[PDB]
Amino acid sequence: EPVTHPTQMTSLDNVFDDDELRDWQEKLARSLGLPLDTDDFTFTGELKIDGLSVNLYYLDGELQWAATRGNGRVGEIVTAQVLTIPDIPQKLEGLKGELEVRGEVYLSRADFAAFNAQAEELGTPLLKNPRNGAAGALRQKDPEVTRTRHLKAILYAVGKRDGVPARTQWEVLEWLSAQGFPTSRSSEHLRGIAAAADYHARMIRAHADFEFDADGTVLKLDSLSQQEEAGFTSRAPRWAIAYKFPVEEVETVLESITVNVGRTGKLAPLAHLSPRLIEGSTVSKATLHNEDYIRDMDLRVGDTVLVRKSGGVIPQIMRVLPDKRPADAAPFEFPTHCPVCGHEAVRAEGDANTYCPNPACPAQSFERIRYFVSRGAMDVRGIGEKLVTQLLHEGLIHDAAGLYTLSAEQLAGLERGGEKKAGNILGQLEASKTKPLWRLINALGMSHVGQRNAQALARAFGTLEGLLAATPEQIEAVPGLGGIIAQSVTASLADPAMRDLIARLQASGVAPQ
Ligand SMILES: [Mn+2]
Ligand SMILES: [Mn+2]
Ligand SMILES: [Zn+2]
Ligand SMILES: [Zn+2]
Ligand SMILES: [Zn+2]
Ligand SMILES: [Zn+2]
Repeated sequence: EPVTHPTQMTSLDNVFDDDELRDWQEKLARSLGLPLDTDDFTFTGELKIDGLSVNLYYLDGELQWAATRGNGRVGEIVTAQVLTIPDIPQKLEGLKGELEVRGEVYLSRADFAAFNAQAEELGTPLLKNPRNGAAGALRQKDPEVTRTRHLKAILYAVGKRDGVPARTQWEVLEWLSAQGFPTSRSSEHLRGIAAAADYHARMIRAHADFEFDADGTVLKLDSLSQQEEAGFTSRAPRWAIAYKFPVEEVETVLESITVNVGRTGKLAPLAHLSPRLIEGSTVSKATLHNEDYIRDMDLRVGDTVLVRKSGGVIPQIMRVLPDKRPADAAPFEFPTHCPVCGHEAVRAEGDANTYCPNPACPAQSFERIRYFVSRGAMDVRGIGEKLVTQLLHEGLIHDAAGLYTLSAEQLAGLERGGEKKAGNILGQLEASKTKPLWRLINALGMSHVGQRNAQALARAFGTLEGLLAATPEQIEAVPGLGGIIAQSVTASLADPAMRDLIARLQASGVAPQ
């Protein structure tokens, strides 16, 4: 829900090298009517954080709402999600008047890379940059989603300051941290344009050694009496500026392209390059995403390419270099079959991921077995992650049907000598055989086929034989599953390992309800 900011959140100008910072001081000293050759200016140096700017509003000391920047005048109320952020106060004593604290909600570099890595082997959408990741965490209807993402935030300015005794920006930061606000660890009280450029350089050589992406520094004029005088240009003020860090893009050569199979089945590619040093670490493997990403980038195997790290962490590629291409470099013939199991590998009409059929693929085996067992499937309490891993280390089960073919002595003759718990585990098996039919298709673990899609698939036919014996046209005509879900369903049943798993399942005695 939109809300109008009390004071408008203006943007900032950008300086990239030293000469542009000198023109910045020249513009500032001129806007105040001072001799151009002056270095008496006291500054304040924060960091430009790769996140989302957020504004707070405290009336009579008590918190009212938390909103995003939006367009600089009207933001979006994220009152509940910002309160999932830890050290966020809601009541300041001895304070009366409109308080407007400004800040920035960022996301940890490790929490950021672990998300895209989760999205890489799964096929679910991926985070572009730390700003979209912070916005993707804030803009969530359920605040528990934001709480489960470790959303961390920093506040580094104040606008409407009714009842704030701070008279300089350095005392603003002191007053913020004194009231219990989460402030920036690195913020220096600078004097002179030379000390500001030195500070910016020291943050450059500390860019990689942070827990959060900082894409530059922020230089503010110390005296508030001078801030409320220099004024604004049009979109940015004349008393504060952002000094961006230099770009970090290293040129290297692409060597080999490999493919890994995700636990779900995502056929995720991977690029291997000549090991080059970026900032500090030596990057040699780059994320390659999906097939259409390669085809759009025209990444013929053997090309020389540019590469960086997304937010300073995730190594993603940039583009190709046609001037340095070999004439014999052929376009990468994308694999049509699974590399680790051999079975066919086909993708849907619109889905960019490629996926893999059923369980013979060792990358899916463990995930398919434990998904077959959970509450969302066949309800087999007793069989846990520590037990399934042993059944694969010893090699007693192949797919989910191998569980029903086990004996009481095979499960009792294991670790800790559990006889009665093997009886409880066995009882859940035959009790699962007479469970409803919709719980079976979901337990197979096909792509896109969730708990809701498996129920609509069950209402489509009703009988198990009607699903195996049904043309692709009559199964694409089901309501709920168009031409992307139903197309992924047909590829599963057309696979022999799925037909073998289902046949062994009915051979053990599965007659759904
Ligand atoms: Mn950076
Ligand atoms: Mn960045
Ligand atoms: Zn320059
Ligand atoms: Zn975390
Ligand atoms: Zn096979
Ligand atoms: Zn496979």
